[PDB]
Amino acid sequence: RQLVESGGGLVHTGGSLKLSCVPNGSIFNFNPMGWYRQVSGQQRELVATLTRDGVENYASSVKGRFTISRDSAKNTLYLQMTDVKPGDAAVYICHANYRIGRNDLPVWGKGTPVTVSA
Amino acid sequence: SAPKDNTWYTGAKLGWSQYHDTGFIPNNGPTHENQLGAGAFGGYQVNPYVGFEMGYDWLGRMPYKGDNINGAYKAQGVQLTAKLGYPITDDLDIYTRLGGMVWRADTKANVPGGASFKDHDTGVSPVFAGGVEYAITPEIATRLEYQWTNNIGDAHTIGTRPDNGMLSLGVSYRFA
Repeated sequence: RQLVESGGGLVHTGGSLKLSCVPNGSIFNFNPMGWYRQVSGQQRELVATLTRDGVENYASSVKGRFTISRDSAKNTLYLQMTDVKPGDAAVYICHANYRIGRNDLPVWGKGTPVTVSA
Repeated sequence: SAPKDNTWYTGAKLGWSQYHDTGFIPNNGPTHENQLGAGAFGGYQVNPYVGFEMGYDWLGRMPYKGDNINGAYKAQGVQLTAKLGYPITDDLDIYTRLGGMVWRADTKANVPGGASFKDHDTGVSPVFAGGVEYAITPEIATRLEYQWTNNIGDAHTIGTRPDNGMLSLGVSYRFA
């Protein structure tokens, strides 16, 4: 019950969506935060990440279509998806890494389903 | 009242240990900063003013409680110090101890229902102490002292480099 996600469901091809994830305690406890996606039994694909200093990184499969952001006053991380392809349907999962000296300690959410119509 | 010239002594101590500059994990619960510390020590007294002593210290385990992240830190070490004493009375000494500690510090953290790690590091830190010592008998003396130890850790490895203060009562036997 550490990362809590909301906001998936059906989208049409070429459409748009906003996912949100609120963490137990504070954003900035983590570096980076991110989103991953998984299809049932396939690997977790990294989608996007956001550093404590606010630098952003993306997988080549979503670069320029999806965008990663946060709002500290909300304590919320967002994934904005636009130009959705049928290849973007998945369970989308919120990630959060505690960086404790040389040690990395990862946090994962149950994820939220995104489905795509033609 | 300081041990006789060219005499050995051995002792033990119990104390109130408290860590300071305790940054480690962003845990949402309490941290229990006051802990039992303990140690053994032995030394050699050169003259009424100068002695050298070595000891092992257990500095205590500090828990970092929480439901987002929780963990612990503990430290211990071996120290070597010069003891410089002034016979404030003919039965009571006041003293300082100066030297260093080779320390081992251990950390752990876990996310409830999720991942965990353990880590440890070793390094060297300065030791300063001040106290008074009373000779109960020619063979037995008691100490009350405060011991300060600096930077027990490394922020790049275990993720914390706390300081330790320790108030302690000690007892020693003299092989005069």
